[PDB]
Amino acid sequence: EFGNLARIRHVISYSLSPFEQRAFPSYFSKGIPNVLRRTRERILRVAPPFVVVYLIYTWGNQEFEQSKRKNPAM
Amino acid sequence: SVPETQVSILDNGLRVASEQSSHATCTVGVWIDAGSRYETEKNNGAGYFLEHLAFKGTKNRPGNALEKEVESIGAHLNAYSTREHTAYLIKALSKDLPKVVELLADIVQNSSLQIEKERDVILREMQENDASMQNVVFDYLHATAFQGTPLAQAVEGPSENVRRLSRTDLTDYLNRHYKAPRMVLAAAGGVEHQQLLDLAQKHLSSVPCRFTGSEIRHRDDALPLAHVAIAVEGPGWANPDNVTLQVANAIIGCQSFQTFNISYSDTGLLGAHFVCDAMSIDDMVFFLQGQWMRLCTSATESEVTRGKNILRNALVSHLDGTTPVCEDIGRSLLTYGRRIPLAEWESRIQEVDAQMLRDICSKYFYDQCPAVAGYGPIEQLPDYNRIRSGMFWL
Repeated sequence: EFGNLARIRHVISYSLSPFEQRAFPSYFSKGIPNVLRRTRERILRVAPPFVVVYLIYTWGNQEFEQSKRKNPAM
Repeated sequence: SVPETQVSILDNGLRVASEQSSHATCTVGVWIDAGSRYETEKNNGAGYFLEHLAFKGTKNRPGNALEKEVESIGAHLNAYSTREHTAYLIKALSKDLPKVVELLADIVQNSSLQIEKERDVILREMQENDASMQNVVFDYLHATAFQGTPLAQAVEGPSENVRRLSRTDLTDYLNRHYKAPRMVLAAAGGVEHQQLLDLAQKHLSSVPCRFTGSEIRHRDDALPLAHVAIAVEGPGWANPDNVTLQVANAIIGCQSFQTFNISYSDTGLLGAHFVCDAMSIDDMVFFLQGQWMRLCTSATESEVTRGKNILRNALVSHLDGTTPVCEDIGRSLLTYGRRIPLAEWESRIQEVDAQMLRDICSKYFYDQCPAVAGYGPIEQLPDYNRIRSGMFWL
């Protein structure tokens, strides 16, 4: 429990009372930049698998339809 | 039956307050309305430094000469500095007033500024001043409560300034914050007021703070004990309700659970400092918060009485001695502008009842956001939401 969790030393920690500080300091001021900062650090790892899922899904559909489509000669 | 605390003033504006008593020795001091609150972060250790340099060298006396003489007279020379006041006082045989006063005159004016050594002294001690955990806790209970104001900065100042200080700077602080209208010459004990007034005419005739509910946590788990101070905004020095708050402190009185009402010019810190093994810090806090709350909603005339009486036996008086009294004369002339007699204190104590005590306690303690300062193994010390929620009852 608390008190026996870990041993730190000389780490001072300042803080403020909730009612004393603005609730949403610069919420959209920096929030947008940060959210955008975040998206750029993760978009290349996340997005291209789902892009090729979209291509495979469309391909399958069209292939499937085409497959079913009757060969005029048939 | 009771002393008079006869006080007068002079050309300079310096006040000359005295309270004759039959004790034989006297405590003659100079108070000055100059502390770390009047410093502007470029001279944050000027007052402390001055004191170290002061008492050592002067215009009429070289180096030890003053120290040497006071020893020669048999008097004890002391000085102290707070965030608002500076005091230089001598305890000496009354007959020596003639020199107890001339010496004090040199110490306030004509002083000669050693600077190198005192710098080292202050710095080195500060390197060790960290040993006084309690002082540390109380100089952060100040930093985190008065963030961004001149009341956050300590009396000693940061080592930085201490190293970076020069005679001229000091000279400024000396020439700026040592004005005659901001000075009280206080005497207590076997002194005559007319003789002291004549000596002051002969010598010495030449002379938005804000509380921010916040938290600082210095975690260092190698220390054996933890010191935690929790305070709210004290009314002030002049505020009348201070007395009903002192009675509240007398009701409260884990470990070393002291209580304090530190007052500055229309501000202050009212709260409790306790040292406990880490494992019990939270239980202490819970205990303590419950008590404040007890007074706020559930006082008892009996206990109030207990509190009024203890307060009654705290008032300082000729019995306490010259220094204690002088000190009170100097602070009373600097803060209130007058010496409040003990009969007025007794009247303000006896007008306090349980209803106005819980009203004034609800005014200050109840629901206001506290300042918390912890040092030591303070992991089980609760964070700000739990303390803030403990500042009221459902």
